[PDB]
Amino acid sequence: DVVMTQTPLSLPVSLGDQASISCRSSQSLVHSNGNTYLHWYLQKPGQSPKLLIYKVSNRFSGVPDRFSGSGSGTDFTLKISRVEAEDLGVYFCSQSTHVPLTFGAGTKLELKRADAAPTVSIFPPSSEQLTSGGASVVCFLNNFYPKDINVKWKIDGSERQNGVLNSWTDQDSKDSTYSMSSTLTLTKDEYERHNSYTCEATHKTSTSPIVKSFNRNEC
Amino acid sequence: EVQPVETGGGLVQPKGSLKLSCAASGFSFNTNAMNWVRQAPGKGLEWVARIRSKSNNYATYYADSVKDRFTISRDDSQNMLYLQMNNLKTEDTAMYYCVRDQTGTAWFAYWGQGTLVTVSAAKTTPPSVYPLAPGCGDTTGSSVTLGCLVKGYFPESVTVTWNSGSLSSSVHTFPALLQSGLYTMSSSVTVPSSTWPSQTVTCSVAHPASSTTVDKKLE
Repeated sequence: DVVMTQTPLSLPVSLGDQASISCRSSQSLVHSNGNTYLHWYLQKPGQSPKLLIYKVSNRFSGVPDRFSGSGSGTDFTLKISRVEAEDLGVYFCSQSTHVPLTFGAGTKLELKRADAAPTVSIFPPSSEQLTSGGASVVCFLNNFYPKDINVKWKIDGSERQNGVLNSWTDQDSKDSTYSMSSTLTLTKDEYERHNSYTCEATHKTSTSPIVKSFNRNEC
Repeated sequence: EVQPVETGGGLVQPKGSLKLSCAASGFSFNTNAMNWVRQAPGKGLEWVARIRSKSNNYATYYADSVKDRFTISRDDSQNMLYLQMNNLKTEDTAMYYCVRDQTGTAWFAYWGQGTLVTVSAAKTTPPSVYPLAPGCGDTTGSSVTLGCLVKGYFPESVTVTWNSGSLSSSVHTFPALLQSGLYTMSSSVTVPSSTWPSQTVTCSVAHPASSTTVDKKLE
């Protein structure tokens, strides 16, 4: 029942880099005999966890030898010597010393690549959508890097909202970019009640919100 | 090798019951120790429960979150593990994996494939497919981004195809997200202004679970 803090959360690495995932406890993971149980797993998008190392530093049958664990008591470390493609996954540390058995939130090993600006498109609510009296204002924040991005909604000058759905792609397996969908859902009625609708995003690549818009009674 | 095989789960309503089961046709199931680990759609891994050896009075341990609703059991004689889930919550939606334990390796060595559990007081509801065209947030570019809104359907299982006369992919399917008790998903294609408007983009959306096939036209 120990809180287990991983570091970092995202880790940009290049193929052949040396990655280092960190993991900490609130206690000490030392039993008496058997001794200090902490392990590492690798989950690949669409699979179960792969055991990599148990009890601080023992490889499992078949982990390539570029994976190492070290540490004692509080703070552990996973080194991954020449990061390859098949290493790219989520990394969890787990504590077997005390019941309940805890994990950390995981560290995503994601490909490294040059920053890139969001190509932001904006669509007003559809005709078929308004006969039904629903109003979806959606904007696609296509092909960016890195994933960290702040979107905001604005209705007539500036408001915020509540019917907001944000989906993100997995990293593009061709271009190493990410993408996002910001969707605002309003009643036909509230829609027909305001003119100016703005998705404005924030990225690393700018200190000026990427802004897009339409005015309703323009279409 | 010897994979834990899990079975059961599927759709079940909140408050429902369900019994999940691990087969591990593998050598010494009786002196081992067995656990269950879940992952809610997204998130990290969460330990459910473990049940000891014959040699420890089949002792038992549980996550707080499942204690008083879930009972883990096994029947050494057939070599099966059981997870008896009762008085379900939506937030019991997860992938359940039975983990092959080991004294001498250390906790969670072989994980099964998983068995998925969707706890929802819902039913079939066909996709509402809405076309997302450049209308009157201007006109601007050499390429132009279109989308399809696939709103409020259940269960998950959708399909976005795009009839484009080839002319560059640049397709992005953002993963479906629970808005309410139904799903919301989207898609963007990027075409050449060269040929669109003056041409076609079909957005074909399949839904096996309810035979639905809303295939929409953008113009």
